[PDB]
Amino acid sequence: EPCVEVVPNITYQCMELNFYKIPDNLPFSTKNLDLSFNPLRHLGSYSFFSFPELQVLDLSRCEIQTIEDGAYQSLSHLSTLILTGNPIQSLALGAFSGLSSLQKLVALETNLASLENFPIGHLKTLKELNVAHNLIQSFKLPEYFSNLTNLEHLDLSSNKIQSIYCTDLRVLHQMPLLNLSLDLSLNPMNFIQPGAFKEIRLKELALDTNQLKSVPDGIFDRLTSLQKIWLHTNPWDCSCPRIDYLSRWLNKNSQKEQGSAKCSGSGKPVRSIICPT
Ligand SMILES: *[C@@H]1O[C@H](CO)[C@@H](O[C@@H]2O[C@H](CO)[C@@H](O[C@@H]3O[C@H](CO)[C@@H](O)[C@H](O)[C@@H]3O)[C@H](O)[C@H]2NC(C)=O)[C@H](O)[C@H]1NC(C)=O
Ligand SMILES: *[C@@H]1O[C@H](CO)[C@@H](O)[C@H](O)[C@H]1NC(C)=O
Repeated sequence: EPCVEVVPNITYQCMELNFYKIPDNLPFSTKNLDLSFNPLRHLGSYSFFSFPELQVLDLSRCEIQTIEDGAYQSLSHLSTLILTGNPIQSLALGAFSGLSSLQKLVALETNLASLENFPIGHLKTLKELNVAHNLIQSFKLPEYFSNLTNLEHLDLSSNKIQSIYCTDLRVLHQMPLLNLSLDLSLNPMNFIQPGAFKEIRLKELALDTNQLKSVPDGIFDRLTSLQKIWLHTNPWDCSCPRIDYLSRWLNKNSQKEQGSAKCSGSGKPVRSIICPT
């Protein structure tokens, strides 16, 4: 059965077997399938009909370029789907149809340019969405996010986001509350419109290694749910009183800040700056 049997009728390692399609010489009760590094090129409808028992499918670096409507139509118990490294250049509006139990979607490096046309509007069970390392330019969350009521982890790091406007998180208002861990680090971000995190419950915020020089006063006021924040490796402008707010704040919430936001030029910790009144 060319793939390796990690666990009888359960787990198999088919990576780098030079497959052009999904194998059929595997038990139907399979739960974990790793097909990474196989030139699959395309995924038509019912490409996993002979695996209605899957829960974890790894399709990393499979050279997949398109996924037709109902490609995973069968897979009703798939929990984790890894598509990392695939040069996707076409995604059917029903490409993810059939995944009624998907909790973790990993789409690192899949030429994603807009969450707008990202067909995940029907995945209510989605807990983690990792779309880091992509071409996303805007942080404006599509209104279909109001349907992803279980989403507790969102990674948009290493994309092309330049700023965070008040409208971006609009949708997160007209929907249920939840512990959302947001990662927006490693972005060419240099602006954050005032009051963009109000009424928004955030557990963790990652804004490190961007292009931020300053942040609106009171940007992190009512975030009692906040536990971890990253702001280090940013060209912070510590002139006064422009840096007054962030100074005191980061100084009070010291145990929350991971790493240390430093002043450009001096390299002085922003937390240890005191602006005269
Ligand atoms: C992985 O799946 C295979 C099925 O292809 C398992 O082997 C099969 O085991 C069943 C028993 O569950 C055997 O079927 C029948 O079992 C009854 C038990 O009462 C017995 O009375 C019958 O005579 C008959 O054996 C079947 O023969 C057998 N087939 C194979 C593969 O030889 C295998 O055990 C599974 N491995 C794991 C993960 O346990
Ligand atoms: C969930 O959101 C999608 C996207 O707008 C919508 O089509 C659907 O009716 C909503 N409810 C369901 C059926 O999940």
